[PDB]
Amino acid sequence: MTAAEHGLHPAEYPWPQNGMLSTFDHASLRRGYQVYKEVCAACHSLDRIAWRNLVGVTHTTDEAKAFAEELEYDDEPDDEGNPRKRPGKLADYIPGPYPNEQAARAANQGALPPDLSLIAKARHGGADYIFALLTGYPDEPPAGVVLAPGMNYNPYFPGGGIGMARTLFDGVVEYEDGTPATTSQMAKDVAAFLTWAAEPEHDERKKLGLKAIIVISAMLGLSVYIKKFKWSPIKNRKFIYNPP
Amino acid sequence: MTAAEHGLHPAEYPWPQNGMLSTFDHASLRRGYQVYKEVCAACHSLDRIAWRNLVGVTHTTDEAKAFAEELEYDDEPDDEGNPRKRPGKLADYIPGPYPNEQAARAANQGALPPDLSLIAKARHGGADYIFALLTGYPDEPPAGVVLAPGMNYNPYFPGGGIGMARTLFDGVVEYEDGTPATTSQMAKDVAAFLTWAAEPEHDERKKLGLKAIIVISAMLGLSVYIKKFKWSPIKNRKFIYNPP
Amino acid sequence: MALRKKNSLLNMANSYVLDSPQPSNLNYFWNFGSLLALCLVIQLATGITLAMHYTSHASLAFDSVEHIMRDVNFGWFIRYAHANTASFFFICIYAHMGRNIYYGSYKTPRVLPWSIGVIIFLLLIITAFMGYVLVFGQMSLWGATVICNLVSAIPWLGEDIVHFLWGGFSVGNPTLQRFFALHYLMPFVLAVFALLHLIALHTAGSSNPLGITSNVDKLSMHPYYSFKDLITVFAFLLMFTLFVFFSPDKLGHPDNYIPANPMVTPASIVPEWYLLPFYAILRAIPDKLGGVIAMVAAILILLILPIVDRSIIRGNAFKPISKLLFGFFICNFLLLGVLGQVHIEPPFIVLGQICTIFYFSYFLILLPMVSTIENIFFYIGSL
Amino acid sequence: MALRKKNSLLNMANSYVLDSPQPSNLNYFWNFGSLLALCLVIQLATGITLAMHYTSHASLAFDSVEHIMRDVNFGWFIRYAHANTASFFFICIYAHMGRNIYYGSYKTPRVLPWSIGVIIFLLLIITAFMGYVLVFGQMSLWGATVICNLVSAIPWLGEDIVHFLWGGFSVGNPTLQRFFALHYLMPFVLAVFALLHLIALHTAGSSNPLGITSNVDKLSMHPYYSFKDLITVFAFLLMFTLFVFFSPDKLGHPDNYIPANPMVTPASIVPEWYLLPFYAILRAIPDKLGGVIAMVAAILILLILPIVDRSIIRGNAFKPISKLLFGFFICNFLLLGVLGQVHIEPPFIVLGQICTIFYFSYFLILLPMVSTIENIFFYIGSL
Amino acid sequence: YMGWWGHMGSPPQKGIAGYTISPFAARPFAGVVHAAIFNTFRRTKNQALFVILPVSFFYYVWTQASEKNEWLYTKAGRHELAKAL
Amino acid sequence: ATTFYNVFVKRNSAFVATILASAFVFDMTFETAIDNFWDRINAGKQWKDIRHKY
Ligand code: HEC
Ligand code: HEC
Ligand code: HEM
Ligand code: HEM
Ligand code: HEM
Ligand code: HEM
Repeated sequence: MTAAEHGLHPAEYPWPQNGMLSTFDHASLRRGYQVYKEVCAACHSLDRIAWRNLVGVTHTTDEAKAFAEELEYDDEPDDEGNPRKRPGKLADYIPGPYPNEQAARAANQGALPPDLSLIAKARHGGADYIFALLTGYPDEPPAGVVLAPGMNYNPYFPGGGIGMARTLFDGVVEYEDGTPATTSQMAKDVAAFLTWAAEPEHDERKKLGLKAIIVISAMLGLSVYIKKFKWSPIKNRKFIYNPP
Repeated sequence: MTAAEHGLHPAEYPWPQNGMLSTFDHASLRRGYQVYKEVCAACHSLDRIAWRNLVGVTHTTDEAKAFAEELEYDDEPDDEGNPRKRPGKLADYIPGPYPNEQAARAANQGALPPDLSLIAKARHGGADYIFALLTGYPDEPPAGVVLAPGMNYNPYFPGGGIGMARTLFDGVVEYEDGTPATTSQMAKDVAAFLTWAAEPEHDERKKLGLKAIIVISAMLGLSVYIKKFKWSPIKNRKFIYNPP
Repeated sequence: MALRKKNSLLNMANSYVLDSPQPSNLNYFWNFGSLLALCLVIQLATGITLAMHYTSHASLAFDSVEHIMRDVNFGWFIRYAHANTASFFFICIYAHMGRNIYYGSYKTPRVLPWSIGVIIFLLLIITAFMGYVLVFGQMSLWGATVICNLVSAIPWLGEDIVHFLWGGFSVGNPTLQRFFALHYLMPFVLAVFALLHLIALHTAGSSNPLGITSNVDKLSMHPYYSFKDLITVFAFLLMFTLFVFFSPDKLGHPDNYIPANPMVTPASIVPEWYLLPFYAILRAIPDKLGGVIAMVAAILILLILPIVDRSIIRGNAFKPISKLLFGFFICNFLLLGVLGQVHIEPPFIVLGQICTIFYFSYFLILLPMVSTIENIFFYIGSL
Repeated sequence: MALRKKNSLLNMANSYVLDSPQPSNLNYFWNFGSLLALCLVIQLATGITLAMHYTSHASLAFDSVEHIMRDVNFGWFIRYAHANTASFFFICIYAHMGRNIYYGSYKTPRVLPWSIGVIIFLLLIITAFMGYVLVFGQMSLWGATVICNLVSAIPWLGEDIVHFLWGGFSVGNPTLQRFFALHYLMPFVLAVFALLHLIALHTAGSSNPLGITSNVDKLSMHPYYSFKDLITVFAFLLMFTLFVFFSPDKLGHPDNYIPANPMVTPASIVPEWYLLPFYAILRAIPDKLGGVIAMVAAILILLILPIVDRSIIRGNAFKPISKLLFGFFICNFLLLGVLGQVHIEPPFIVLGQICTIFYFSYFLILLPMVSTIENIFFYIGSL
Repeated sequence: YMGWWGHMGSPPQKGIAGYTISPFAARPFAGVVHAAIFNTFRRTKNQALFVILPVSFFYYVWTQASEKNEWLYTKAGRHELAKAL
Repeated sequence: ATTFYNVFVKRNSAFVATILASAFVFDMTFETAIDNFWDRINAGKQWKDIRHKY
C-alpha cells in the first residue's frame, strides 16, 4: 500500500507516563478533561467514564458531584407510570452529545465521531497518534490531493481526508491553572487525558509491576543457587572403570 | 395454614389435552385467543408470544399478518435521528396494555395484573386453576369475610381476596364460529389458550414421546432376551466336588 | 500378547471395562454406578448445549431460558432433559449410597472409595444448587438467598464471607454470573472424583451381595455386566421418557416460572426435593449455627461408618436385626424429607426433632450396639 | 513399603512427579513441558474467573470485557494475564514441538505421544481462536467471519455446515454464545489429551539430548527436575510480568478495541500472530479448497515424521547436515509467519509460494534424502 | 486384596469340576414361568416383614401428624392451636 | 436359513450393513405410521383439521 493509504506515522513524543516507573501527570490529566469538556464533547462521547472515575484522579468528590448534579438523567417512572428526570449522581456516566448514530451523522456531514473512551487503545500510536492528528492539519493540502466534500486534509489519518476539521486553536480554552492554552499544549493535555480514559489502571499497574519484578528477580536468583546446590552431586560425579 | 390461606383446590376437569396421546383442541385454542384479545388483553400482557406463533396453530399466515399490520411498532430512527413508527410484522411480539408496572398498578387500584404467557405453568393447577378462578366468583362472599378495599372474594385465590373482579359474563364475546359464549365456555377456551401459550411444544412433545416409548420398550424387551441369552452359561453352571 | 493388554492406553480402558474381574453374583443394585455415569454424561451433553443458548446476566437469564423453551429447535427437550436428569441423578445416588450402606461397601478394604464417594456427594449437591439458581425464577432467587445466608453463621467472618460469595450486598447479577461459571466447572471436578473413587476401588475390586471374597470366582466385566447394564439403562430411559415427554414439570416448583423479584417473597421457600432431608435436620436445631453444623454433620457423619460398624461380617444379607434397623433408618430419612417441605407448624416441629435424633443415633448408638450384639449371636448361635 | 508406593492413588502421582526415572542429562529445552502445564493452569484460573464476569450475549459481550477492565477488582490483571498467556502458550508449544523435532522425539518408541501431541496442538488452535472471538471487537467478528467461511469450501455441504456453525446467516449472537460454551469446554479436553500423551510417554520414558538410552543412568524427577523447572518458571514469570504490567497490549491488535461492526470492514483482517504461518500457507494456493487442504495438511504432515525420517540415529545432536536443514526449516516457518500478515502484494505473493513449497518439501523430500545420506556417511566415515 | 487373571488371590483350588453349556445350546427362558411365580413369591415372602414393618410405622406416624396439623388449623382446633403455639 | 445366515449374518460387514439398512427402513416407515396413527386418535382437533375454514 502507498504511504498515503497507511497515513504518516506519528513521532514518538516523550510523554510523562513513558517510563517503566512513571505515572501520568495528573495536572495534565485535569487540564485535558477541560479540553475534552469544552471542545471535544460537542461531537464526541466519553460513554465508558462515570463521574466517580474522575474522583481522586483529576477532581475531588465535591467537584465531580457538582458536575454530575448540573445534568438531568432519566429517573424511574413516577406513580402514574409517567417519565421523570433526576439530577446526576457520581454513579452516572458522562452523557454524550447525540441521542443516536443517525443524529450524530446528521450533525457531522455523514461522518460518525467515535466515542473517545478507548480511542487511545483503538488506534496504532495511542497518545502520539492523537497528538499528531490534532496538531497535524496543514494550512494547505499538498498539491494534487483532491479532497471529497466535507473532508479535511490530515496526513496522519489513513487516506488523508478526515471528516473532522481542525478544532484546536490558540486560546479556545482558558485553563483554570493559568497554563497558556496553545494548540500544542491543549493537544498534549487532551491526549494525556484520553490515554488515562483508555487505561485508568495504568498508574497502579506499573507500581504493582515494579513489586512483581523485584520479587520475581530475587526468586530467580535464589532458584539458581538452589538448583546448583541440589545438582552439585550429579555434576561432580566421577567414575573409575575397570573392564571386567 | 388455614384452607383459606391456601385457597380452595380446583376440580380436575377433563381437558382434551389430558391424555398421553391427546393434543389440544385447536378450535378451542382459536376461540380462547379471541377471549384473550377481547377481554383479558385490556389488563394483561402476553409478551412471550409473537404473531408468528399463532400461525398454523390458531390462524393462517394471512390472518396473523393482518393482526400484526394493524398495530404500530417503534422503528429505527430516521436519518435525522428522529423516532419513527412502523406497522407490525410476524416477528413482533404481541404488545401489552401498559408501558410499565407503575402504569399497570395505577389502572388496577394498586394490583399488578401478571403477564399471562407462563401463568398456566406458574400456578399449581394450571388450566384447572385458571378455569376455577375465572368461574369461581360467588355472588356474595361467605358471611364473615372482610375484604380489603379493591378486593373481590374468590375462594380459589389464596387468602380469598383478589384484585381482579369477575370479567366473564354470558355473551361478552361473540365467537366467530357460532359457539354460545357462556361464562363456562369462555373460561374453558381461554384456559386452553393460556395452557398452549405456556407450553406450545405440547403437541409435538407428546407425539415424540409416543415414538420414544415404543422404541425404548422394544429395546427393553430385547435387552432382557439378550442378557438372559449371554448369561445362561453362568446361570446353568454345575459343580462336582471331590474333596482332595 | 493381545493389543488391548500390550498398549498402555488401551490397557487402562481394558482394565476398567473389559477384562476387569467382577464377582459373578452382583445383583441389580450394582447397576446404579453405570446409571450415575449415564446421568453424568446426559448432564454434560445437555448442560453444554444449554450453555450455548443461555445468558448468565440477570437482566436476560430468565428470558434466555424462555427462549430455549420457545425458539431453539428441541430446546424444550434439552431443557427438560437437563432439569429431570438432575432429579434422576439424585435418585440413583441415593440408591447407590443405600446399596453401599446395606452391603457394607464402606468397610475395609474399601474405606478410601467410600470416603471419596462422600465428597462426590457434596460436590453433586453444590453443582445442583448452583444450577437451580441459574433459571433466576422466584425459587432460584429465594433459595439462593436463604441458603447463602446460612454462611453468615460462621463466627466473626460469616457476614464478610457472604458478601464475598454474592459479590455484592444481596443475591443479584454478580452472584448469577459466578454461579454460571462454577456450575459449568463443578461437573468436571465431579467427574474427576468419580474416576478417583473407581481407581481406589480397583485395588480390592467390587464387593458382592454375600459379603465374601469373590477372588474364588470372577467374571469379566464384558460381556456379562455390559449386557446386564443395558437392561437398567433402558429401564432408566423409560422413566426418563415418561417425565420428559409426558410430565416435564411434575418434579418442579411452579414459582420458578415467575421471574425473580427481590421484593416479594414466595409463599414457601423450600429446596429441591433431594435436599429436603438436610433442610429438615437444619430446622430441628433452633440455633442458626447449630443448625448449619448439624446439617453438614449429617453428611460428614457418613465418614464414620467404617469405625462404628463393629461387625465381623460385611453387609446385612445375613443379619436380621441390622436389616430391621436399616429399614427404619431409610424410612426415617424419607420422613425427614417430607418434613423438610411442611410448614413450620405443630406437630411437625417436634416430629422433625425426633427424626433428627433418630438419624444421628443410628450412627452413634444403634449401629455400634446392634453390630456388637450380632457378633455375639453369630458366635454363640453357631457353637 | 512406603505409603507413596503402596497406596494406589499416591502411587500414580509418585510415578509421574516424584520417583519418575528421568535421564540425568535433560537440557533446558526439556523444561517447556512444565511451562506448558503452567500456562494451562494460568489459563484455567484466569479463564474461569473471567467467565464469572463476562456476558456471552452479543449486546453485552464487548461491554462486559470493558467492565472487567474498569470495575472488577484486578480485572485488568486477570484479563491481560489471560490474553498474554495465550501468546506465551504458543511460544512454549512451538519450543516444545521444535525440541521434539530436533531431538527425534517423534521416533519409535515415542510415535504415540507425538501423534497425540499433534492433536493437542489442533485443540489449542481451536481453543485460542474461539476465545479471541469472545471479545466481540472488530478483529473478533471479522476473523470469525473469514475463518468460518473456509468451511464453505467443503464440497456439496460446505455452505450448510457454515450456517449450522454460525446458528444463522452470519456471525452474530448465536455464534458468540456457542463459542463461549465451547471455549470453556475445549481447555478441559486439551488437559485430558495432555494427560494421555504423558501416559503414552511413560512406557519409553523421556528421550534425552544424546538420543541414546537412559536406562543405564536415571535420576528421580524430584528433587532434580523439580528444582530445575523452578528456574524456568521464574524466567517465564519475569517475561509474563514485563508484558502484563508494562506493555499489556504489545501482542494485540488495536482494532479489537472497536466494537464489532458488520458493516465496516477493517483495513486488514489477520489472525493472531501464532496462526500466521498457516494463513500464509493457505494464501499460497489459489484455489479455496486447495488452500484449506494445504493449511490442514501443514499440521497433519507432522504425523509422517516417524516414517520420512530414515535415520538409524535418533535426533540431530550429531548430524551436521540435518542441523543445517532444521535451521532453514525453522527460519522458513518464521518467514511464513511474517508473510501471513503482509498485504497480498508483489513480491510477497510469489515469496509466500516458495516458502510454502519449502515447508512441505522438508517432510517429503529433504528429510528423507538427508537422513538416507547421513546414514551412509556415518557408516563409511567410521570404517 | 485382588490380583488379576491367573493370580487373582484365591486360596489354591482343587477337586472342583465345573460344567456348563453354550448359550446357543440352552433355552435362555427355561423355567421362566415357575421362576416368575414361585421363586419370586418365595423371595418376596422372606423379605416382606423388613419392608412392611418400617414402612407401615413411618406411614402411621406421618398420617397422625398430618391429620393433627390439619385439625389444628380448623375452627374446631382454635384453642388447641393457641396452646400449641 | 443356511442361505439367509450365509448371506446376511455370517460376515459381520454384511450383518452390520443389513442392520443399518433395516434401521433406515424402520425409521422412515415408523415415522409415517406414527404420523397417521396420531392424526386418527386426535381427529378434528389439530390445525390441519380446521385449516379449511380459513
Ligand atoms: C464538531 C466536530 C468535532 C469536534 C469539535 C471534534 N471532533 Fe474528533 N471527529 C469528528 C468527526 C466527524 C470524526 C470522524 C472523522 C472521520 O472518521 O472521517 C472525528 C474523529 C476523531 C478521531 C478518530 C480519527 C480516527 O483515527 O478515526 C479522534 C482521535 C478524534 N476525533 C479526537 C478529537 C479530539 C481529541 C477533539 C477535540 C479536543 C475532537 N476530536 C474534536 C468531529 C469532531
Ligand atoms: C380490568 C382488569 C382485569 C381483566 C379484564 C382481567 N384481569 Fe386477570 N387480573 C387482574 C389483576 C389486577 C390481577 C392481580 C390480582 C391480584 O394479584 O390480586 C389479575 C390476576 C389474574 C391471574 C392470576 C391470579 C393469581 O393466581 O395470581 C390470572 C390467571 C388472571 N388474572 C387471568 C385473567 C383472564 C384469563 C382474564 C380474562 C379472560 C382476566 N384475567 C381478565 C386484572 C384483570
Ligand atoms: C452433574 C451435572 C449437573 C447437574 C446435577 C446439573 C443440575 C442443574 C439443575 C438442577 C439446573 C436447574 C434446571 C432447571 O430447573 O431449569 C441446571 C441448569 C443449568 N445447567 Fe446444569 N447440571 C449439571 C451439569 C451442567 C453442565 C456440565 C453444564 C455446562 C454448562 C450445565 C449448564 C446448565 C445451564 C446453562 C443451566 C441453566 C439453564 C436451565 O435452567 O436449564 N449444567 N443444572
Ligand atoms: C457421580 C457419582 C458416582 C458415579 C458415576 C459412581 C460410579 C460407581 C461405579 C461405576 C462403581 C462400580 C459399580 C457399582 O458398584 O455400582 C461404584 C462403586 C462404588 N461407589 Fe460409586 N459412583 C458415584 C458416587 C458415589 C458416591 C456418592 C459414593 C459414596 C458415598 C460412592 C461409593 C462407591 C463405593 C463404596 C463403591 C464400591 C461399592 C462396591 O462395589 O462394593 N459412589 N461407583
Ligand atoms: C488453553 C486455555 C485457553 C486459551 C489458550 C485461551 C485463549 C483465550 C483467548 C486468546 C482469548 C481472547 C483474549 C482477549 O484478547 O481478550 C480468551 C478470552 C476468554 N477466555 Fe480463554 N483461553 C483458555 C482457557 C479458558 C478457560 C478455561 C476459560 C473458562 C471459561 C476461558 C474463558 C475466557 C473468557 C471468558 C474470555 C473472554 C474475556 C476476554 O477476552 O478476556 N478461557 N481466551
Ligand atoms: C498442553 C500442551 C502440552 C503439555 C502441557 C505438554 C507437556 C509435556 C510434558 C510435561 C512432557 C514431559 C517433559 C518434557 O519433555 O518437556 C512432554 C513430553 C512430550 N510432549 Fe508434550 N505437552 C504438550 C503439547 C505437546 C505437543 C503439541 C506435542 C507434539 C506435537 C507434544 C509431544 C510431546 C513429546 C513427543 C514428548 C516426549 C518428548 C521427550 O521427552 O523426548 N506435546 N509434554
